[PDB]
Amino acid sequence: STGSATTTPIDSLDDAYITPVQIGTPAQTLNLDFDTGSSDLWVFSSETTASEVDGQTIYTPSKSTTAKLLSGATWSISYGDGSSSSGDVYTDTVSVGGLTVTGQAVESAKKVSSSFTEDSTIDGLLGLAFSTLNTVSPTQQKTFFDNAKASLDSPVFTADLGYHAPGTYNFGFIDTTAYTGSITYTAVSTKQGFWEWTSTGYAVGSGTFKSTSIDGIADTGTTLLYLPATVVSAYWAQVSGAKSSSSVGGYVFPCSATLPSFTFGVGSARIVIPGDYIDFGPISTGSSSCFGGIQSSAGIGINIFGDVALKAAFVVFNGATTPTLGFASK
Ligand SMILES: CC(C)CN(C[C@@H](O)[C@H](Cc1ccccc1)NC(=O)O[C@H]1CO[C@H]2OCC[C@H]21)S(=O)(=O)c1ccc(N)cc1
Ligand code: NA
Repeated sequence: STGSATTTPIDSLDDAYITPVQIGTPAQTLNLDFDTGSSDLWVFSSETTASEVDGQTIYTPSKSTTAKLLSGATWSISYGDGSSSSGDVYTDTVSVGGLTVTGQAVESAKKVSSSFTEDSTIDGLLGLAFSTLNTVSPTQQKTFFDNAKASLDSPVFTADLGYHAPGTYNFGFIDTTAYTGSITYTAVSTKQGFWEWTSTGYAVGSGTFKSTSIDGIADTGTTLLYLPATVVSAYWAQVSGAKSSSSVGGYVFPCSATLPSFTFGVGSARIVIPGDYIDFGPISTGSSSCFGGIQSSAGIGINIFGDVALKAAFVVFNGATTPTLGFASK
């Protein structure tokens, strides 16, 4: 089997991407944030505290003839941005772009934190990291991809995110028209539960390539590119007027500035992020200062190849017995 679904930016700056997901019988369609850096599929629901719902579409398990409460199971998750959610667990039928999994664990939120409430465009998360990170207790549950994998034509999914435009998540096949050149594959460590890999280095603009190992995670759920402070300082030093602002929480730059590209290495191959992918718009409404899309990972504990990096590539998440990651230009 295969599936193919379009993913759409939530706003004009690509602050996140949402993908429609059919849950239950009859289908209830929710727009979920596909997140290769976490492993829970959770949704706003009829069980979510009423004051914490503000415009999201909810899943109502009592209206799904295929839903079954998973006895004794609860979940509770805390994310890198300080947000959180928690609740109980149903199994139900879940379809993405024509690919159907029966008995998928659907984590129904009883509580969500303020950031989730305040974002009316995201109805929940669909985690695509490794199932070892799933938070369901006392019996850990599998991701949508893990449940689907054996049925897929090939045990892979691909992310093809657009810059200020929709893109595509495919399951079970590689669309050879979606990229140029070849796909270069690179080793993955699953020891932290992430699609963790080692980039071979970077270049800024037209500068020469610096060979240096950068360990980080391929994360569709993170908006920006978070890298070591040395790398980030070298990038912003090439942007006239850019500065790190402790009040804003990162590097900012004059909104009209010409941003250089940023290149990262995948083995001997190179992925070039165009400069305008690095522009996240005014720091506050009406400001002449803009927020940068490459920021220091100091304090995170891990480097994150988020959407700023991934949207410059066609990315293969290869779930073979020994997982690997593939990157192609496009
Ligand atoms: C989309 C959000 C709901 C989650 N985010 C991305 C997500 O992939 C993070 C990415 C992530 C990963 C590690 C450290 C920080 C952030 N994963 C994460 O927090 O996973 C949690 C699952 O349980 C815990 O065990 C693993 C980490 C925890 S996020 O971290 O909040 C985030 C979102 C946007 C940006 N620009 C930066 C970070
Ligand atoms: Na394309």
